[PDB]
Amino acid sequence: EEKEILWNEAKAFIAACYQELGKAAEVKDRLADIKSEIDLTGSYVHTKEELEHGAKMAWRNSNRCIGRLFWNSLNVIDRRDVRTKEEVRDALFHHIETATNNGKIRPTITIFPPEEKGEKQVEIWNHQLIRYAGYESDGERIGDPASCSLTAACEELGWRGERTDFDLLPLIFRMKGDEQPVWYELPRSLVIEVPITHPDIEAFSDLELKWYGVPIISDMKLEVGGIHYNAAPFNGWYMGTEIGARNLADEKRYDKLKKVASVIGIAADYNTDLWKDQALVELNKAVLHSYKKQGVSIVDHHTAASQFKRFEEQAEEAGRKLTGDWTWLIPPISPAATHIFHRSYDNSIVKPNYFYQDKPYE
Amino acid sequence: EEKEILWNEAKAFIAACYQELGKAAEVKDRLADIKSEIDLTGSYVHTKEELEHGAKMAWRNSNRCIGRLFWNSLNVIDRRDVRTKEEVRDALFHHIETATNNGKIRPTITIFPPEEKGEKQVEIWNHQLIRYAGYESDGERIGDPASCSLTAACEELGWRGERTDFDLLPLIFRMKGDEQPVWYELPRSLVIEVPITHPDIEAFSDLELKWYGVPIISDMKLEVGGIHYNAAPFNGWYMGTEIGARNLADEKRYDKLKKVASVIGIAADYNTDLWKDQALVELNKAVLHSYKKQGVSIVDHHTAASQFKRFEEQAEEAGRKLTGDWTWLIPPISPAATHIFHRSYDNSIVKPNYFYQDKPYE
Ligand code: HEM
Ligand code: HEM
Ligand SMILES: Nc1ccc2ccc(CNCCc3cccc(F)c3)cc2n1
Ligand SMILES: Nc1ccc2ccc(CNCCc3cccc(F)c3)cc2n1
Ligand SMILES: C[C@H](O)[C@H](O)[C@H]1CNc2nc(N)[nH]c(=O)c2N1
Ligand SMILES: C[C@H](O)[C@H](O)[C@H]1CNc2nc(N)[nH]c(=O)c2N1
Ligand SMILES: [Cl-]
Ligand SMILES: [Cl-]
Repeated sequence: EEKEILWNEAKAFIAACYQELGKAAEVKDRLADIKSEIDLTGSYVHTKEELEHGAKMAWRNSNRCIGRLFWNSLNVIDRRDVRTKEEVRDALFHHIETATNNGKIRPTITIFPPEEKGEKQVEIWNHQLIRYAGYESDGERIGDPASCSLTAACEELGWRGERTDFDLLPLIFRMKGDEQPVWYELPRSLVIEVPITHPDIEAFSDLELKWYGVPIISDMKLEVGGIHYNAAPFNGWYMGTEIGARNLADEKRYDKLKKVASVIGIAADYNTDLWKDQALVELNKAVLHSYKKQGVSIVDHHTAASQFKRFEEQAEEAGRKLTGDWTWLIPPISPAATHIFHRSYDNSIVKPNYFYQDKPYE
Repeated sequence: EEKEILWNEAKAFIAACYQELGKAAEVKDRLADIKSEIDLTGSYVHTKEELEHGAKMAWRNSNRCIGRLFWNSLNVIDRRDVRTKEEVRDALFHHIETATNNGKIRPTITIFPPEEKGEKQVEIWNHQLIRYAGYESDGERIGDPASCSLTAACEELGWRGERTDFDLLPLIFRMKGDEQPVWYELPRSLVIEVPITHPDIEAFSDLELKWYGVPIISDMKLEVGGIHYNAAPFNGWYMGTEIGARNLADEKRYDKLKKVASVIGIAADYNTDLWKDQALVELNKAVLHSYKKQGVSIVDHHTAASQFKRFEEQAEEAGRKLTGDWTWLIPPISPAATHIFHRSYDNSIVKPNYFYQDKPYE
């Protein structure tokens, strides 16, 4: 059954991929080669062209992603050759460097060897390569609550955080054959951070807020033609609301809205004053302003939605079905000011794609 | 088949309704009476108790409604007795008066005779009893674009609007047996309107914005135990975002955001300035402030969401399933600041309920 599942996905993917690459005539010979290889070995190996286009298709098919217009310019790094933890570490370090690109962020994915018999070759524990630690003890809350369980797992392994609100978590990953993951402190020279200031309100810097420049998601599985790349970190650049409306705003995250209201000089006493809404707007203006000022790529939600409209238009004229998750595509502020809010989307799952997978801690 | 459909819904409704009213023992005798009546007449007549509780249940089951906490205090007016257009007119006038209640809005429904053989007894053309007209000709846009087709239909019938941006549409409805609806101008003494001013920004009154006090939805069908009340206008009070984030903000409605930005003294040139977001917040603060100042009931979206949380809690402890439409329950501004955004809802349709129906014009 596993072999049949693999072969079916392989047939679907190779046909579609080669059609898009104008290589339709080669499909017949390639599929035969694949069928023999699966019969012989239980699996098959993608060509570099297949892997690159597959990672791109998977981004294109990500229903929840508003940034899909740029799917075809994804920078794919093939690291199926790594065998050692030093190599994995250095590949991760390299990804941070090349994706960051001095602030001019390059959308990038680094692809590690895939699962064999469902057996992982490399197992990355980080949610993102750059992420802040979180602590909770005796009612005391420090840093990012969403990082509490990973932080606790790191500290089991001999890591110790400084317990600022912005401790950088180490890289942590496990190799096939090892019972325990290893961890490495991030070289600070690789990590760009942005202090949050406001264009008009000088007092905003009193909050001493900051965020990291590049979100590099490292815990999703890339699936391409029935091959499972559980370890394949990728990045784009941030949409501002991700930071200003969620990471810094949510009560279960950094929960900064009351403090924002105070520094912008409004009362936080009455729902009818819409103080949360006003605070959200100013914090979000601050985030966009700060990233731009530092020369780190970012997009606002209006521009992002305009790009997504073009993605919809592009899909139609290319004759491809559009899929999307309305509930995630709408931005968490002024959603009705975007075209997204006013239409619907088919939420069917199409492969290649990126998928959630179980945490190895917890 | 129609009779079977009716009887099945009747059985389901009477059982549930009488359970809730502690009248479970009476179900057996009532259902027999109903079965005979359907056999004899093709239909059945609700008791006053059944009708009142049915209209309440239908509100409770409205998946898209954030205001459901107060479902049980709905004021039900039984007008199944009306036979003439003067009576219908006067009932509609009465509803406006009693619901308005000098600004202290009473949630109210007036129920007219139901469809017979799918044959309407009274057919109301208005979307709401109080609503502004809309005009479009030679590129010239006046009033509410969403009212353009009804406005045009009214003007076919000899009505003429003054062509201000806030012309009150007349009541328009058709009686069984008539080929044409009749229309009646609304007495202005019945209609409360609210001028939009801002608490801090004096210039806001330069926009000369206003809205009506009470939204009285008059084009949905109430269904109760297989009986179709196509004519049954109802009202609550507004949630502020309905006016400030949609009616006055949408590009296809009054489209006021650029003008709002100008009077609050910000540029409307760059997406990254989040000028639409800031304008939306101030316009919405203005709406809430204005209604409160005039003594007309209104709720903000934060308070409304807090009430809805209590509705969820109430449903659970009463042992009732909760149903909801996430995409409509989230407010169109700062949705992630409400608990609604962070959970999911079962969107199953449960009866009694309110339903859309085809427009008799267009
Ligand atoms: C280039 C800039 C990009 C922008 C501005 C962008 C924007 C976004 C945003 C705002 C989200 C919602 C995230 C959340 O609320 O947690 C998202 C989700 C997502 N994006 Fe993108 N994205 C970009 C690039 C990429 C790239 C390069 C990939 C992969 C190759 C990708 C795949 C996804 C996926 C899989 C999700 C869903 C994650 C989940 O379900 O939790 N995006 N994107
Ligand atoms: C008491 C104050 C009330 C508030 C604050 C409230 C709030 C809301 C809001 C904000 C909407 C969304 C409307 C839109 O975006 O177009 C809504 C929808 C709805 N409400 Fe309520 N509501 C209230 C009372 C009522 C009453 C009295 C009924 C009927 C008895 C009702 C039934 C509905 C229905 C059926 C919808 C869906 C309409 C549609 O699909 O277009 N509500 N409510
Ligand atoms: N700009 C982008 C691009 C791709 C992304 C892909 C994934 C994500 C994060 N999605 C999950 C966020 C999350 C999940 C669970 C807990 C939590 F705190 C936060 C953000 C992205 N941002
Ligand atoms: N406060 C309330 C309560 C109940 C409501 C019930 C219905 C509505 C309106 N829902 C449809 C609005 C609409 C539909 C179609 C076109 C349009 F311009 C506007 C608003 C309500 N507001
Ligand atoms: C938190 C919960 O999953 C919620 O229903 C969804 C709604 N839509 C979202 N949309 C985005 N972009 N990101 C999110 O985290 C969520 N959360
Ligand atoms: C306009 C379109 O129907 C859109 O998908 C929905 C989204 N959610 C909504 N929610 C509310 N409360 N009201 C609306 O008109 C809409 N519009
Ligand atoms: Cl993030
Ligand atoms: Cl309305």
